[PDB]
Amino acid sequence: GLMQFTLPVRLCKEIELFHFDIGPFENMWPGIFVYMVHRSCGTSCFELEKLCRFIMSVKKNYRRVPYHNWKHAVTVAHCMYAILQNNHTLFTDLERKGLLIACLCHDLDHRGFSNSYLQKFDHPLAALYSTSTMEQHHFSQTVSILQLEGHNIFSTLSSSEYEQVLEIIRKAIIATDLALYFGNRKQLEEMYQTGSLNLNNQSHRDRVIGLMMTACDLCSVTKLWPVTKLTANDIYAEFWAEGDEMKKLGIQPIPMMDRDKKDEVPQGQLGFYNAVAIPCYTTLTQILPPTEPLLKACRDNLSQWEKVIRGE
Ligand SMILES: Cn1cc(-c2ccccc2)nc1CSc1nc2ccccn2n1
Ligand SMILES: [Mg+2]
Ligand SMILES: [Zn+2]
Repeated sequence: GLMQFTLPVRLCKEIELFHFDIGPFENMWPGIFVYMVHRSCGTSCFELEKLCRFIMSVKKNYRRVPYHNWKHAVTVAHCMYAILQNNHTLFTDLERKGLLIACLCHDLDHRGFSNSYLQKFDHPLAALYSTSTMEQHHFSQTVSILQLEGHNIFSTLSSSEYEQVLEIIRKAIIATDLALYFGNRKQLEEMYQTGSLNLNNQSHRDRVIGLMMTACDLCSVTKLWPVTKLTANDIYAEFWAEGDEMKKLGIQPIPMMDRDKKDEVPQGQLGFYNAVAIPCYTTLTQILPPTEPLLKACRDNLSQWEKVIRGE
C-alpha cells in the first residue's frame, strides 16, 4: 500500500525546499520518506518491501506524545533530505542512507519525558544509560526494529558496511542530545575561523554531521511563522505535562516546564534563538553555504518573537 504510493507532482517541487512543511499531508508521510530515500540514495539500493515494512514499524514505535512523535521524525528527516540534496556530493552514499534513517528513528519510543527527569527520579533507563539517556535508548530501539523479521533494509550490505552504517546512525542519534551540541558547535566554529576544518578528517566529519542532526532536530524554527508558532504549542504541551508530574511529586519544575509560567515563553524562545538556534544555523551555513535559507528563516522567526514580546 505504501509500496504503490506516488507523490503528487505538486509536492515533487515543494519537498525540495527547506521551508517545506509536511504537516498538512499526514496520510502521505510514510510515502514522503520513501520518495526522499529514493531521490537521495536511489531506487535500487533497498528492497522496497523491506523499507516499507521498516517504515511502518518505525511509525508504530513512536508514541502519541504532543511533540516527540512520528510527525517530528518525518520533519527532521525531511530537513536532512534538503541538506543532503543541496550538498549531495560532500557525503558518501552510505552516510546518506544512515543519516536519513537515523533522523526517522532519532526519537524512537519517546515518553514525553526529558533526560533530566529520568536522571533526577532514578528511572531504570537512566541506570542503563548514564549520559545521553533517551538518545542511547532511541538507537537501541533502531537496532531492534532492524533486527525484526523482514525488516533489515541493510541486509545486502557486507558486514563491514553494516557496522559502518550503524556507527554513523549511532553517532547521529547521540548528537541529537542537546547537552552535547554546545561543545560541538564551539569546536566546529573554531575549526572554521582558524581555516583548519577538513571534511576528509573523520573526527571533523563526525562533528559536522552532529551539527546537521541538531540543525534538523530544531528545524521548526526555520518554517514560516504560523507553522513555527503552532509547533511551539506542541513543544510546551509536552514540557508542561512533565512539569505537572513533578508538581504532583512536590517538585517545582524549571520554568520551561511550568505551565503557570507561560508569560515567560516569548522570552524563553528569544533566548533559545540567541543561545541555541541562531548560532547553530550560523556555523552550519559557514560549513555548508547552501543551507543558508535555514538561517534566513531562523532569523525571520527570531524577529517575530521580538515583535511578540512588545505587544505586536
Ligand atoms: C529554552 N526555553 C525556555 C523556555 C521558557 C518557556 C517558558 C518559561 C520559561 C522558559 N522556552 C524555551 C524554548 S525550548 C525549545 N526547544 C525547542 C526545540 C525545537 C524547536 C523549538 N524549541 N524550543
Ligand atoms: Mg531527542
Ligand atoms: Zn528530535
